Amino acid sequence: KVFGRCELAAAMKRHGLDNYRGYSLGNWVCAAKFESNFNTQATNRNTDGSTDYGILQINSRWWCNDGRTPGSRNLCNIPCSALLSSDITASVNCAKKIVSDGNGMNAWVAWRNRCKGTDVQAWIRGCRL
Ligand code: NA
Repeated sequence: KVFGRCELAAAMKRHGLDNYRGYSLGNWVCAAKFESNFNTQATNRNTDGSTDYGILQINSRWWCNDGRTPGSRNLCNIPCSALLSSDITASVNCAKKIVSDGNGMNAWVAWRNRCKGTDVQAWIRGCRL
């Protein structure tokens, strides 16, 4: 599924992502925009042989099982395929553990380089929430 900006804002809020670990809804929408372009089925292979999955490009090295990432953990206890669902619940649950891991949203390199310190409220601007 390819979410609309305000539609994804609403979905993230309904799953309690807004202000989770102190990150405003804008931060999550901006991260999604530049990780997946709001596409739930986005997959990207890393040079290390891990793969990133879904709206928030969660990596098979630590967080999900894809059966082809040697030496890897599955700390969200889910197949990486569940992160490609049109229902964002599995992605949200697992992003909650990632952003709790110690480095906050710096875990998403695209968030650090493209959203951190920017006017992230523009991402939820005009959205009925
Ligand atoms: Na894994």
